[PDB]
Amino acid sequence: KNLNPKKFSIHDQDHKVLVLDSGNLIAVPDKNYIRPEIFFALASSLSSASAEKGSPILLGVSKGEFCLYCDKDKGQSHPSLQLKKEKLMKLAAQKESARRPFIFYRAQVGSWNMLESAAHPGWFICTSCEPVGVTDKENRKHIEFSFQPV
Amino acid sequence: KNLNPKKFSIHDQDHKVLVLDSGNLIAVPDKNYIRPEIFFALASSLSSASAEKGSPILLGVSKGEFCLYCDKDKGQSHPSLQLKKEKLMKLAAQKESARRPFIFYRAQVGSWNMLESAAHPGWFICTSCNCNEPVGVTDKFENRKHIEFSFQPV
Repeated sequence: KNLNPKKFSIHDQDHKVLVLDSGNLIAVPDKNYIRPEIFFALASSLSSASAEKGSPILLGVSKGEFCLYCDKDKGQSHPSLQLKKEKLMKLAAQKESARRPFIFYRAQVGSWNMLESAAHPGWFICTSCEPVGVTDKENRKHIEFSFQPV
Repeated sequence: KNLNPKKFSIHDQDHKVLVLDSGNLIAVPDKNYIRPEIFFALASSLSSASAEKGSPILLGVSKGEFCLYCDKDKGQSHPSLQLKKEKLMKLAAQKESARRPFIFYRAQVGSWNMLESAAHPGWFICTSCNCNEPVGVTDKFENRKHIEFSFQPV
């Protein structure tokens, strides 16, 4: 659980870039005139954790004024992906119940990365062909992300 | 042409910004993550200049190399502006006949700026109405905010 965030930008393997567009996280092509959204990742272990998957981290956009979670409301049959007006430096200091929907699992592979949820396992982060959502598989490059540093 | 050029971004008065996409200059909505293409203005001169037409200026895109200019290539319908792989410091000295297509007439209007070509005066540089088009040149318009441009320096 690092006190210092590891800032970076997120790309995918269909040549796109993740930016925050009016409070909504979408993926657009990787043109030069795009200022990628800089995310603030940082480790955060889970007590009753799980194997087979990678390292648990938190996620936050725009320095840290908004964070990622995945809860499944009433609702939309599947889980979803929304933002939260909650500072990131306040998150890792909470317990285990409030940290769970915001915890993701970065499974390292090659130059690629992929974020599996924690509250709803088997549900990853994906792009489409247009906002960013979650998936329970059905493609490949829409899950393998390349993290280029700031 | 004073010492050193001027740097700014071409925001048209329809809330779109000027950026360079795949070697072509387009106009996208000025969004909170769009990196506006920084232009380089060196005020040029034309001994056979036209009255009322503003100060002659040649323009460069993305760190000097690549200047814009109006011409009439093979046998098309109308003139059009393009981009030539040439350094801005190098172009400003070549012959008046060589600089002529690259010179543009900048006539300020308050916080705004007109931009008429020197190779083909009467044709003003312009943007489109739908917000995701390449910036071109026109001689008859249908809105003011597409030739009237803001030059916000950063």
